[PDB]
Amino acid sequence: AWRRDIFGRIVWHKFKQWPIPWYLNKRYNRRRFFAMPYVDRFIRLRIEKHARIEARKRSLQKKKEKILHAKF
Amino acid sequence: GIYTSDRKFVQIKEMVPEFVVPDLTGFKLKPYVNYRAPAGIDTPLTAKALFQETVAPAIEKDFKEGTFDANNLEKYGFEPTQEGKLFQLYPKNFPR
Amino acid sequence: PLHRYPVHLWQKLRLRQGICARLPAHFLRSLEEERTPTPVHYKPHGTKFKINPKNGQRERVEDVPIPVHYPPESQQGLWGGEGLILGYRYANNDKLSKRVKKVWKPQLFTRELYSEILDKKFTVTVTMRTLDLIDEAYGFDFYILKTPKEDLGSKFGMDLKRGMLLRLARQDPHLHPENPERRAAIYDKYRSFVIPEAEAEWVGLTLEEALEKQRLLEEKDPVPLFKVYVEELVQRLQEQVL
Amino acid sequence: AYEWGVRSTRKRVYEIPGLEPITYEGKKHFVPWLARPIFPPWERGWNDPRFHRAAPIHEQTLYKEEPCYI
Amino acid sequence: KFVSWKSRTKYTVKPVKNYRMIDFLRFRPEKEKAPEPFEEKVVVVRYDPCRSADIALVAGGSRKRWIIATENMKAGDTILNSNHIGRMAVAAQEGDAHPLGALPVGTLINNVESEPGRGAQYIRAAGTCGVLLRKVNGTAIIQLPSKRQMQVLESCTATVGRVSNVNHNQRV
Amino acid sequence: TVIVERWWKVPLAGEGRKPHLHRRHRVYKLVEDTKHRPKDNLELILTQSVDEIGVRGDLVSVKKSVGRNKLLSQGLAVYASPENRKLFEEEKSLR
RNA sequence: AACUAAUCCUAGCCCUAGCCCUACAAAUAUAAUUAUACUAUUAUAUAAAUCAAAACAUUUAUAAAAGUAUUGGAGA
RNA sequence: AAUUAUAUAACUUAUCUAUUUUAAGUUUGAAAUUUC
Repeated sequence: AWRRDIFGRIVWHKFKQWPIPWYLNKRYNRRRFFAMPYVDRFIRLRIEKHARIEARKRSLQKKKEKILHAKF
Repeated sequence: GIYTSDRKFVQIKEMVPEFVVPDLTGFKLKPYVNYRAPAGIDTPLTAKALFQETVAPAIEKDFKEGTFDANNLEKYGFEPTQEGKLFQLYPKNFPR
Repeated sequence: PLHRYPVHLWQKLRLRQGICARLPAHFLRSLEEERTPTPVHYKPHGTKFKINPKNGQRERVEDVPIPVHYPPESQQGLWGGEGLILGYRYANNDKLSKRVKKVWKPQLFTRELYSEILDKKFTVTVTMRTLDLIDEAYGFDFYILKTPKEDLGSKFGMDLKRGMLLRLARQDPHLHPENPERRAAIYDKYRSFVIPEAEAEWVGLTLEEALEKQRLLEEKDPVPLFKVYVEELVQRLQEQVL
Repeated sequence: AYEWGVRSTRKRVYEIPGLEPITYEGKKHFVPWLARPIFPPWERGWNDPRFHRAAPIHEQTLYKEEPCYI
Repeated sequence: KFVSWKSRTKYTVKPVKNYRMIDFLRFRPEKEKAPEPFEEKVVVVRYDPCRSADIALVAGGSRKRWIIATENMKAGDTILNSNHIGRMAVAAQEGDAHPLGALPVGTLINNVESEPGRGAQYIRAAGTCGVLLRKVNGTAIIQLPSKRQMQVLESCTATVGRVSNVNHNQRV
Repeated sequence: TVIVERWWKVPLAGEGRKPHLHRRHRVYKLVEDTKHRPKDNLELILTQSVDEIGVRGDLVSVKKSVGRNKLLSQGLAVYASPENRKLFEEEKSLR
């Protein structure tokens, strides 16, 4: 199933077979599938980082384009 | 195996894999194939293809005859549960 | 770059797309609609005009609502709009005097009220204003149902409203068990608040609860593709027979 | 000071009738923002000696009111 | 996550890795006895690492239990523990547990309990002795080491005599 | 109940804007607080008998918490809702 | 005409514009990345100060009307 | 030190509680201002 990690990302969680149920498994309950409140700042950074990646990519293409004009 | 009390190893026969080795006598398939043999275009099998090849003819004949009902869906190959089979399709409980 | 939509519009986009769009319209309307709470500690300005000091001319005036802090304990109780006011005070009500940090605490109490709809007596944190409001509402059950969420100012009261609304909606025999005749009177007495069952379920639900509820509603066991093909094959064959 | 009682200990939604509160049982994992589900007793399908508990003496068939001193 | 170190399941008089489990409820009815006055023998006066005063092993019937030692307890002494409120003065042997009703005014006492059944909590330190200031009917006045004079029911148990190391308060 | 008013007027933000609060706008004047005052009067019906404040069955106006802390808490008084009020008068009519 | 060295142009970047966003297996929060039970499971109060007032104390920004008026150790 | 010192804390009155016939004073001082 799809589950949210402590970092706020959504990732497919592969279920594991256990001899005991989840509610009786303290260690499985100890595993964290919840995101902390401070992750909101990180979420904004992730969106900004994605935009930054696109901006940097355009700069990389521009440098390649310079030689294309110079060569041709 | 399982380690019991007193730090003693106790091998479990059930958990020890048994290698099922096929009989290769009379088997004509070998590691390599002829260059004379034309290459095969990949046509992966799908649920639609499997259903069409095997299940469709049975239902088609039965539907025209009118002998179709929900209770007989298993007759055409539906499995209500995967329990009882050594190899369970989902959840996968068998190794390669 | 720069975000085309401001941060406040980001929430709107989520509400308009995804599982939020699939949420029931009645619940969405309840979430979307906002009703101002009834003033309790602040009154509107008596006069609508005053002399502007800077230009020496008469000018329109505005009302500044007093800041009031409502602790979460109020959401677990039934407060009549009262809340903790945190701020500064000037002794003797003259600005020339010393400023003292003061936290003003309304007198809080825990008392028991009988609910006809639920046929049970609930002991809850309450204030004197709520008790008067209950009398003004013509009963504790009426007060919960009649009062809006903002004026009610209680999550538990909304929880009571959800149960009361659902109970009235369903005509559930659970009301006043073994007294069917008494049950009818209560439903007739609170007939005004009868609503569809679906709407009553979502009354007072939190956003996290609502999202989980919709997820639970929309989650369905995967369809065996054998069944899907069987129905498709039968449907196509049936059409051919026609 | 002699302590009576172990010294170690020394220094709403559910109430609604006709509706069921949502719980993280569907999530299959604990989350603080959801109500704790009500779990029926678990059945392992087999008896584990490591987790087995001996029955009380009185429930034993061989239990006798008279005390036998050994 | 905090578990007290005094977590031994079974009360024992053998030193425990050593610490000896003390008993401050003097009149605990012992095995093979009715809830009536019973007598005990001071087996040995040992040293308690965790308490300033020295503990004397008091043994009676089928039960052996450590207790705080008074000023004159020595090995082989006889200690009586009575619940009955004596019509006349009850024979007083230092270290015996008797109701305050039985004892006469002026007798030095220790290991007293503020309330009946509370157990010994005061006058357990070295050289501490409680004076029975006054006695009236079912009420008595017990002076605790804190200098607080309190009035308690005669049912409260008090141990006669001062605590060991009689010169603890006189230490220079 | 507590009532407070800002000492310093907040500059008008116009028809459709929010004024920006400042430190001097954060100091407030207490026009009236029930805590400093003695308890205000409250209307209640005595459901029992209390010393020298009347007898059961009368309607008395008493200070809010003095009545609440003593009378209502002990059960001596009760709140007069319209539903029980009409029952009371009907019961009193039969009395 | 010699040694040590030097020579070069793209590696890439910067700002606006435009645009929101909705980009293998196996192992893992236990001791993270340890294929099955242990042990229940959990962030955050005005942002302050520095700084300016040549120190320091209330105080110190973070379309036109208009830098007009008021406010302010009437001073920054 | 001088001068104040409704931080608090106490008492008195309110306060809030029982019964029943924090605020305002004062005091300490968290401190404040200036001088030495």
